[PDB]
Amino acid sequence: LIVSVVLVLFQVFLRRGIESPEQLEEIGINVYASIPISEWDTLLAVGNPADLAVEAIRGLRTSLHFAMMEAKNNVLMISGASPSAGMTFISSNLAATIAITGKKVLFIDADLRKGYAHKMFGHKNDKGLSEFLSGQAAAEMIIDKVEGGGFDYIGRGQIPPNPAELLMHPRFEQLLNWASQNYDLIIIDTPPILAVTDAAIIGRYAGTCLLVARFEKNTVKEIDVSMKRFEQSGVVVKGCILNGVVKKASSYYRYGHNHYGYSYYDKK
Amino acid sequence: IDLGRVIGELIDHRKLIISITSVFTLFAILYALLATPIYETDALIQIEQSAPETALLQSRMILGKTIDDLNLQIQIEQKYFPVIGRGLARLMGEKPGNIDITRLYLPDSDDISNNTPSIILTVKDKENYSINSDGIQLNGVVGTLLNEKGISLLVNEIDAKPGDQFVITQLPRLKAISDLLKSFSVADLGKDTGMLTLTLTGDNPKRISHILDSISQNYLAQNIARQAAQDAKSLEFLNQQLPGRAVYLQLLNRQQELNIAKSSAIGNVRIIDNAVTDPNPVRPKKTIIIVIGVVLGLIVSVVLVLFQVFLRRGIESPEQLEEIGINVYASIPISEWDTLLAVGNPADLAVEAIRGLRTSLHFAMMEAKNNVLMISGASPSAGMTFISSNLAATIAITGKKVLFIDADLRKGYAHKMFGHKNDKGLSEFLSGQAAAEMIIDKVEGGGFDYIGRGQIPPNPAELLMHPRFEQLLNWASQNYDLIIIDTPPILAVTDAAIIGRYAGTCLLVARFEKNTVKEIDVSMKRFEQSGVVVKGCILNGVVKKASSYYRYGHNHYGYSYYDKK
Amino acid sequence: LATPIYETDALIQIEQSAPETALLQSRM
Ligand SMILES: Nc1ncnc2c1ncn2[C@@H]1O[C@H](COP(=O)(O)OP(=O)(O)O)[C@@H](O)[C@H]1O
Ligand SMILES: Nc1ncnc2c1ncn2[C@@H]1O[C@H](COP(=O)(O)OP(=O)(O)O)[C@@H](O)[C@H]1O
Ligand SMILES: [Mg+2]
Ligand SMILES: [Mg+2]
Repeated sequence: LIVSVVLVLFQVFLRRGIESPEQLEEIGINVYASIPISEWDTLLAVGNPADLAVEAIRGLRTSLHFAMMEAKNNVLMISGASPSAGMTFISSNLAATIAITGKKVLFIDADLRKGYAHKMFGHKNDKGLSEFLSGQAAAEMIIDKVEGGGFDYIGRGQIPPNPAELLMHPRFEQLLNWASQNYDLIIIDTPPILAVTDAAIIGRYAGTCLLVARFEKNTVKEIDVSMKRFEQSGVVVKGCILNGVVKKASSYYRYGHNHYGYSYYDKK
Repeated sequence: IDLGRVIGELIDHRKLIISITSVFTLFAILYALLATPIYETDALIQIEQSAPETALLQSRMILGKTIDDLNLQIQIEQKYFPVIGRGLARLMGEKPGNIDITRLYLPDSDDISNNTPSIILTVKDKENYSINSDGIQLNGVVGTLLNEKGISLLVNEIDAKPGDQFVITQLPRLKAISDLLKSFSVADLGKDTGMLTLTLTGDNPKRISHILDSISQNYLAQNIARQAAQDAKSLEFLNQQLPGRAVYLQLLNRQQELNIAKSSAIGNVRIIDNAVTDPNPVRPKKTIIIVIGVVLGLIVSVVLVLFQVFLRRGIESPEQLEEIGINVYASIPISEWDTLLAVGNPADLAVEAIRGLRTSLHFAMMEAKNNVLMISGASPSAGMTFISSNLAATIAITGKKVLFIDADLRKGYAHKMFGHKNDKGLSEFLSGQAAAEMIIDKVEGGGFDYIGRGQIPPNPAELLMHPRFEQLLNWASQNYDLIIIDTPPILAVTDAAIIGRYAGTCLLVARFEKNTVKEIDVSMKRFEQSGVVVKGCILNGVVKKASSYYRYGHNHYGYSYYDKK
Repeated sequence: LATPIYETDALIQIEQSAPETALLQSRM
């Protein structure tokens, strides 16, 4: 018992990751949603629409409809601090929950380094975003439809040797200006900002930018460093999305709320 | 400081801690294995008191009788040249050679200090041997005694292998007694009983049992004699007093009564147990030695880490610079990979951090007077030339015309890093012996032009004050989209404060652990005092550290993001 | 799994008993 207690006592005093959205909001970071871990190449919003994580993404969809108004354009960039924080999970599922509301959504996989959205949607891998930015593809040949989705998507294409320099091409702003007229919302999936600078280049042409914070993997200072690295490059991050929340009794006692969410269905 | 801080410091210094602890444990293990094992023999003595018998046992009278019986003044030691040769020879399974000497008379130098004469016996075979005291070689054979050169020696039963040497010392009788008395102890074990526990320690397990048996038997023979000594002295004077006749017969009755009393007077000492040696050595205690080696090595590793933590003053995170109000535009990690890093390894983690600086500058260099960017720093070898030359390479691939001016007229080596026609650099232009068109050169694997420093001038700070330098920048500011000027450090020389007058943007490069926060604050205020506004700082040479992750939330190193193929 | 270790005892009547203790534990 005393060994179990000192190990628990160490892990408690040593952990630095986020424990609740309150930690982010103490710094002045708007948390627009807290997405729980979905215990359930599929789209969660399509495979299990009644999932508890999809219900939390719908709450993000309605929170964005109020936050994305008064924006320059209908382009929403979703980035984050660290890789595997849930930027592709959230942006692709957020696009699926906004597509069922009857809106025309375009999901651009601007992760020209490790983007796999084409594998997640079913792909004609040729003529992605890379082939367009390098000039060897037209804007009409790169848009593809998600089968069980409801929104179009642009894959990353072949991994270029200069991903950050391709995104600086004036073609990228031409694609967004063209797509901003044929779609009600453009969601851009990007690499993490503390890894590469691609999101700071893309965030110049996005009217709204949201960061995805992983629940225990990311730190509050890690998300603050990310928001200030965007602002230093002229990108205004609207807020944050806490992802991967798990039910914890420590949050219920430290704060009043564990921020996990309730299940609400008629069991039949 | 808290738990996370100290644990991060222990994780960072884990190599130092492990190395120091392993060195201490290695020394402890080498001592525990190479130290000569010291055994202990014990015997049991019963007293019919025992407090005066203890002081009698440890007396030079009793102990001196043992030295004479066993010839303990003939010290023989196996010859091993190092202080560890004996221990390692025991580990190699080599049985220690022993020679039995029954007669030894050295020439007895008895000089100022060396009261213990010594010789060296080198075994030649099972029968004969050699002797060399001070170079005088003498051949001896087992059996036949040797009386030559004033050296008497009788060696019996050489039990060793040929080639082995032995140091044969003839130590004085008191030194032999003092050595025995030091290892010989007496106890009572009941504090009331007539039981005496005689213990004796030594490196030879068989010898110390023979010595403790001799001490017991000598004290046994001696003790019986002692009680008779009162009646023996009476008997001694009676024999001297043996010469009326009736009294002579009365003396004869006393004559035999003293003979019987002395003979039958054996008492007060019984030896319950004879000396046997405990085969397990009592010293060295290997477990307590190795355990102390671990614990001592850990507390030494901890205090050294505790000192280096409280003594270090360098920058640990960009947060330290931003607490003072210094904008940190990038944190460049150490590139573990005369080459340009942005060209040799474009996918490097440090080049990815410089690209983040390229985009941060595109937003910071707007609203500036001109397109000239000066990059300076506090201390030399902080990364000003590494960052400015690689920043120019990452801005050149974006299709911009970049000019890299190596305005380090003192120790500039950019021409060596780019491939050089070393003639006609910036010095030759400032001194008037070169045109602006003849000094610009193209970086081969680059994409930007560069102006080398040229020949090192005797007046570098006075050349930069020439109006030609502003003419070059005004000319280059029309033919290039960006001019990057590499400069010497400001806390070394004043060249950067002269150049910074004509640069629209100035950035300082801070080395990660080498520079201090006050060192960078002193640099920014030395620029402002000369009319140069430093836009911000670039932290260079960041390394992954767990202490930063616990002290601050972020280690500021950055993530690797590539598809592994 | 540890081997069980038993204990036997006896009672001795002595007509002192401090020198008798060291005599019992002697190698003789
Ligand atoms: N809230 C969540 N619930 C369940 N699975 C998640 C959640 N967030 C992420 N994941 C999963 O963890 C992985 C990481 O998501 P990903 O979009 O690839 O991260 P990022 O783009 O930020 O690097 C994905 O396979 C995703 O399905
Ligand atoms: N972040 C870094 N990663 C790897 N090497 C570096 C880094 N910064 C500097 N160096 C190397 O350390 C040396 C010092 O760089 P340098 O430009 O000569 O310093 P300065 O001009 O400030 O005196 C160079 O050889 C450089 O290649
Ligand atoms: Mg992604
Ligand atoms: Mg330099």
